[PDB]
Amino acid sequence: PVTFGKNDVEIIARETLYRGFFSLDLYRFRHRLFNGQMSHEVRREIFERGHAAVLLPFDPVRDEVVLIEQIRIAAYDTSETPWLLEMVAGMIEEGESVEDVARREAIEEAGLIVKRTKPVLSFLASPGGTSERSSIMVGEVDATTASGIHGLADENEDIRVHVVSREQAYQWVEEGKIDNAASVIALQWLQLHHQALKNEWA
Amino acid sequence: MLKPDNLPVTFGKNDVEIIARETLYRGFFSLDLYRFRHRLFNGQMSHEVRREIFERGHAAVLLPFDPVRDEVVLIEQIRIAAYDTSETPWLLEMVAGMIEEGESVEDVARREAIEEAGLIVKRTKPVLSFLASPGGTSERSSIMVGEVDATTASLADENEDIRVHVVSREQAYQWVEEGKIDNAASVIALQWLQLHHQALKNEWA
Ligand SMILES: Nc1ncnc2c1ncn2[C@@H]1O[C@H](COP(=O)(O)OP(=O)(O)OC[C@H]2O[C@@H](O)[C@H](O)[C@@H]2O)[C@@H](O)[C@H]1O
Ligand SMILES: Nc1ncnc2c1ncn2[C@@H]1O[C@H](COP(=O)(O)OP(=O)(O)OC[C@H]2O[C@@H](O)[C@H](O)[C@@H]2O)[C@@H](O)[C@H]1O
Repeated sequence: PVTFGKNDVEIIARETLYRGFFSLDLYRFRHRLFNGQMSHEVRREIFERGHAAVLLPFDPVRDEVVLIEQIRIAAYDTSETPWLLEMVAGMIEEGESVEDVARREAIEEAGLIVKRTKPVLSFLASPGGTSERSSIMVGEVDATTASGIHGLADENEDIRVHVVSREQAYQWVEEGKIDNAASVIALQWLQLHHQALKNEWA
Repeated sequence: MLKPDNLPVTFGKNDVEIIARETLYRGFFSLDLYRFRHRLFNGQMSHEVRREIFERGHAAVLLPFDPVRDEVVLIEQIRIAAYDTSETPWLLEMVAGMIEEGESVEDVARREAIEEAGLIVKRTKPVLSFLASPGGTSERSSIMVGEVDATTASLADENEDIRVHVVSREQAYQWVEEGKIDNAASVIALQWLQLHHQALKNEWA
């Protein structure tokens, strides 16, 4: 498939245009064109924010999924409401493993203790403007135990847990009611492998 | 008065107030800071919360599908941001382009099919619109399936920056499973296609 590699690109320099909580960097490079020749110098504004771990809580016995509801204002301008239905997720820090961030966030966000876990897919959200990569895991859970609303809330992570059938959640994806990349991808994956996973677990 | 719209979540836009958006950095792509308050599930109202959001516009995505030959037309192109976490910055993607003012998702998809892959799309069909990573970017991408004759492979206009690859639907999907195609729009598009190919082929028969 892909011909070219890292030796076919010369990164001239990287510069931080802005550095706050996240970073906005500028990549200046030259690369091979699809005719051999090397291009001129190209500039790219790249959003640097680290990488994420995602966990799809799936109850094989009940054939259910556990969703996380929390506000995401970046969704404001193009959605009817900023509050989205999502998967458990968290940023991967200094040498943490994807599985551990996923399992830890399952406790913090949904109050669930994941049992067996399995790798699904790893994707780049939008490779044209950000370096962010998200790695999905499917974790065996007991929907029956998820937490409820926090009396005293975490204001930068106020979550409401939703438990729904596997089919329901998938239909919402097709209907557009669930439309964040991690959820759409994980839920489509589940829809293509649910019987094999149900047979493997329990 | 008319009844309120239905929501699959607890709160709507009337439950959140945006104090302001200040520009942290300005370029054709910008990084802004949203300052806002919102109702909490416990029934109270939050203190000001601040978020850095990547403003980069929105994209139109086209999945080139030949239902008769059961093939898919991919596009190879360099994505430098994929560099630090990928074996090669050259990815296999879907036809895609930025949506401009007064342009529909379909018009962009159709225009992009021609200049990126030299394809002329016939019937189109909405697939899905998704938020790439809503916690830090506002970017929204709308996908469509474009009926195409895979034999119309092409050189295109941007053949020096983009190379087309015509493959079977099954090979495309197998590459998604193996991690050989891992960019969001392509993964979502191809999984949707693996779930609907028969109905779509019957429809476009
Ligand atoms: N970070 C950037 N900085 C400067 N120029 C850019 C950038 N991103 C794209 N461009 C330039 O513009 C051309 C394409 O611009 P767009 O219209 O934005 O289309 P595309 O780059 O393919 O973005 C669409 C697809 O990639 C994902 O990032 C996004 O989620 C969408 O699925 C490219 O050839 C490239 O040279
Ligand atoms: N835009 C932002 N600006 C400033 N602080 C932020 C922002 N986003 C998150 N934070 C801070 O970091 C914490 C979030 O940590 P994580 O749990 O790691 O982030 P998360 O919200 O889960 O975002 C990762 C998930 O959302 C998508 O953007 C991404 O694809 C991934 O699936 C929050 O408590 C908040 O204080």
